[PDB]
Amino acid sequence: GAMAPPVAAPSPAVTYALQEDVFIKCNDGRFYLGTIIDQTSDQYLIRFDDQSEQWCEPDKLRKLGGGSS
Repeated sequence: GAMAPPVAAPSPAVTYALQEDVFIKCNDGRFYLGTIIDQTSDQYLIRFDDQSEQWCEPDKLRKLGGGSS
C-alpha cells in the first residue's frame, strides 16, 4: 500500500534514515531487525541481518530509539 498501509491505525507517515537499524514485521507477524539501505516515499529497502533486502512499508518499520522522525 501507498501512504495508507493495512493496519489498526490511521495512514502512517514516518521517515527513516539510511544505515539505521529498524525492526520490520513480516506478514507472519515476526519482526526482523535490519539496516535501511534505500528509501522511497512508500517503502524502505531494508537489508536484514541475513543480508536480504526487501522493500517494506513504513508500517512494518519500528524505530529502535523512539525516533524524532
